[PDB]
Amino acid sequence: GREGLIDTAVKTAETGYIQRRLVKAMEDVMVRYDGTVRNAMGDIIQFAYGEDGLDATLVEYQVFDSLRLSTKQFEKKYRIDLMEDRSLSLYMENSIENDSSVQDLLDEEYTQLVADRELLCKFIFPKGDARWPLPVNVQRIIQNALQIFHLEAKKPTDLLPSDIINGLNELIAKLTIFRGSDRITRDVQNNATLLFQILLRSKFAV
Amino acid sequence: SGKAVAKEDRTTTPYMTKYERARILGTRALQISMNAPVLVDLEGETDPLQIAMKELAQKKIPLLVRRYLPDGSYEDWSVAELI
Amino acid sequence: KNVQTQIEHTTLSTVTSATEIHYDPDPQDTVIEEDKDFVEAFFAIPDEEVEENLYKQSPWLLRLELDRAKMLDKKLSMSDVAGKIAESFERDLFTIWSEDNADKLIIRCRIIRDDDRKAEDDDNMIEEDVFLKTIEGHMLESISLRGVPNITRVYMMEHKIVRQIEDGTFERADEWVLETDGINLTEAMTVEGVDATRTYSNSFVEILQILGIEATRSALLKELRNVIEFDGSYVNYRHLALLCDVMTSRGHLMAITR
Amino acid sequence: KVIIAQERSAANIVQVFKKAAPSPIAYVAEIRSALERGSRLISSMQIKLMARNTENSGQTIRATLPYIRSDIPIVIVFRALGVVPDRDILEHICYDPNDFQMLEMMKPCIEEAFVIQDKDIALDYIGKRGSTTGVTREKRLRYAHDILQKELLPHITTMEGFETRKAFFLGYMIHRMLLCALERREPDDRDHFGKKRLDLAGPLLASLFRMLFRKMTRDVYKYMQKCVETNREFNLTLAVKSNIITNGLRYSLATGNWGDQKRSMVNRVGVSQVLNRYTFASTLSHLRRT
Amino acid sequence: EEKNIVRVFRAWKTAHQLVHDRGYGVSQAELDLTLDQFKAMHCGMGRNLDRTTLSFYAKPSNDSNKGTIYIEFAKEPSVGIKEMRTFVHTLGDHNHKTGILIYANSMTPSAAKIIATVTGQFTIETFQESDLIVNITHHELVPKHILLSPDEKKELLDRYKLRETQLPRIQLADPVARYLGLKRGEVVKIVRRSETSGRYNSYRICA
Repeated sequence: GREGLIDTAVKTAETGYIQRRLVKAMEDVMVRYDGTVRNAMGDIIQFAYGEDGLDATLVEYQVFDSLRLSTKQFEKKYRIDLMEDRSLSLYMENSIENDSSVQDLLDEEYTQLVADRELLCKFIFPKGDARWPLPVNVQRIIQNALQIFHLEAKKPTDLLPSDIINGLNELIAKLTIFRGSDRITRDVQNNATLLFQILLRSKFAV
Repeated sequence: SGKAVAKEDRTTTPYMTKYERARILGTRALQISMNAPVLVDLEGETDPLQIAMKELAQKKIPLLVRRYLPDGSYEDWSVAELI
Repeated sequence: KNVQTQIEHTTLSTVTSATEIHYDPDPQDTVIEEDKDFVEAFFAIPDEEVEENLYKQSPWLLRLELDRAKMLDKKLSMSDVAGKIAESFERDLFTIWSEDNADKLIIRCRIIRDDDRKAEDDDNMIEEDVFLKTIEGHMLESISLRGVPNITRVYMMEHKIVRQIEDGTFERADEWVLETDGINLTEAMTVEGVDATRTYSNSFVEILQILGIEATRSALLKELRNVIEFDGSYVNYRHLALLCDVMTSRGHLMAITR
Repeated sequence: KVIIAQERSAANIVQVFKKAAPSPIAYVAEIRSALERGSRLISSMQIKLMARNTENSGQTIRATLPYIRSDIPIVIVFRALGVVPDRDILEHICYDPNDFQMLEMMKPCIEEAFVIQDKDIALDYIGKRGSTTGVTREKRLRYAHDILQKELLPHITTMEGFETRKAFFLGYMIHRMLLCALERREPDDRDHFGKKRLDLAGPLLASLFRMLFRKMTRDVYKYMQKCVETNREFNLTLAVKSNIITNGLRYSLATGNWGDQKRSMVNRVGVSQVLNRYTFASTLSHLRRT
Repeated sequence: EEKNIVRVFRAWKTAHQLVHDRGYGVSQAELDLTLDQFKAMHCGMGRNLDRTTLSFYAKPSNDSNKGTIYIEFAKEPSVGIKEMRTFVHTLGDHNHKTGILIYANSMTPSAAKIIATVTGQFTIETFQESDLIVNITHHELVPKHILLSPDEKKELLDRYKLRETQLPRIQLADPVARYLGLKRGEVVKIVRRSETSGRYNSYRICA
């Protein structure tokens, strides 16, 4: 007993000593109005706000459904075709078209070209894990959301495949954190949110 | 060595920062507390700050914010501009 | 195990008992003290040069008991053990070992010269000795075998590594891994294993000298996680991230002392 | 006020106590024993061993012999008691058979005395107090003898004709050492306690009293000089200062000092704490602290 | 036994590989050379006796900028004024921007200064053997750095309005500096396999 009774006598002081160390070397840093963290002298230490660009305090570990999935079942979740399929037409309600003229058939394979360039990379970057902390719980904004409006399977979607795809493109390009353009300065931004992005094409793909 | 920046080509974020809100409300507080021209129908308050907050909500409060860049240049923002 | 025992100090660790000094006049002197002797006689009988450009010189016989306690755990023959000695001392020593059929496995190491030029800077009068003990220091410290100078004993533990499949799924490829016990690397990937694309260490000091500077940042991040996570620990990738960039943001590794 | 115990050393050991490995030495033999006769206790010992620098030389052992000055190989001291001839010296350390291993280590030890080589030089290599003095031999010899009768193992006996007794102890000391480098036992444990002693209100009020009387005999001694000169008459209670320890204990017991308000600055804090009469229970737990 | 021979085959996975990377031109044939395919092009008595003319050249694709680099071994151990200043005329004869000379082990101070002195715009780099004979570039922990034209250099100092000093430095003695052959002042963009969220780009200069 008298061991964890002195090992508690230490953590009472030492712990404090080590604390001041860090502070006395990090007071220097802070986030400049440019969207970058810099030294006293201006010597810059990060080009984001923490590589992410976001405030730690507003974040919720999240999950990538689209990762630990078998290619075989991947296709059974996102991919769509006219090959002995056309099962969605049972949901297109109200209003099918039907199929109208090209365009649609084409949007459907273009969405997956990018939802697919995301399945391969990652990985090629992330080991195997899936749970990672992103800003804004998306898995929740949809529930509750199916509380606010409800509507069950019985009610098919008054939407349109040509909308949800525009929906994003217009509201991912609203998620800017590095301003602005200022061409090429739009690059630091395109991939300073690239991770958060593959989420929005995985939980809102057609 | 300043440089000043174009009220037309502003870079920084259109939204008002965690810290700024805190500084503005701090600033008008002192102002009004110092008998000053209050810019919104007095709701019937007493607290030189709880009043300033009545102002902020209606974005009817003076004061602007000069945001110094690393360069040495700056930007000026209007409380009514900000978000 | 090919590698397990292919990257260890090794050197003269099998002897540890040891070094004996016997004075034997004629090149055909012995005694014992055991058996042997016979083997020595057989080596001389083959008179394939006994005389040699020189003759019979080497009144400083020295013996070596190689423990079969480390002869099994590390694939070592007796013709190798004393097969690389004379690859760093010219011909100043003549080794004569025996087959594995022996019960003690011993190896001799004589010294010949005279009539040598002798000299210089520093005389030696009384008495053929010191110069000896000194030689031992180098012998026992050099050095054949995949002994990565400095690299002490190693270990092997199954590390549950996660891999991918052509399927999609991921699997837990329980592969083996060695756990060093001290510096250093560099001559450590030169090995046949090994593996260069993945070898790791605990001395950033060195990782900066032998990988990248960017590399060494990742090293910190990882080495700090392993400090405050096991177990159940308040981690934020952000603040950890920042400490690292501050350390490796001006090139050299800026320490954070009191 | 309540005096409070203390736990320093033990003395009279007989204590391995090693270290490593900055490193400089390798294997010590502290003794710090000293009478003990009823107060005094100033003195130490310690002796080295070394075993580094694979280039220098063969692992050789030395000694210190307080309070001056440097390192002094062992054979040098046996040759300074009454045992100069070799062999006999080893008899005090080890006992053949033997067991050359434990002895061998001597080789390097003896070599240090390959110049001694009798009794003259021995006492000679001892001129280093000090504050610059001597001149030179004869004097040096005298100092050596004094040391052997007060410094060199001050307990045992401080008489004159007893140098054959201190001849074995050293052998005994270094007997222990050898047992550890050869790895034949284990370095004594400083944890005791079992070996440390508590200095109650007795041995404490000893070292003080003594440290105030020896000034008596000094302050008065000076008075005699002034009397014999110009004065005389003889003596009488004319001197014997009254305010010498009377006031010289008040502010030495009252505080944690041991000779105030003299210069004695850093003189270990008391040990003198006020009573602490919060609860009866407490009072008692105070008259039993160290 | 012939261990010190095979051990150099890897000096062509640490060399012809060291190109692009940079931007020079090397044949995808000289990058997929197996253990024996190496002994093939090189005809040595044995068995052993190797050496010969181990060391060739190469051309770039970046068109202008100039000029060209020369890979050249030794293979003479310990070097060495009797192999240095004497192997520069060659470097001035075919005209090259710069080249490499390797060694093992150690190099004398004398033959280190009496060179990079009249070299002028050219350069002597840098490596040796029993050291960087395995491309570190290929390492979980080592992100790929890519060079920055002087034009692109001026970009950063605008978009981020900085000074050539206010950036993340890199010591010369860095195996990745030496590798790409950074000189004091150039600026190297690196794309970090960060998280981060994303693929965060960092930048660094030299010192």
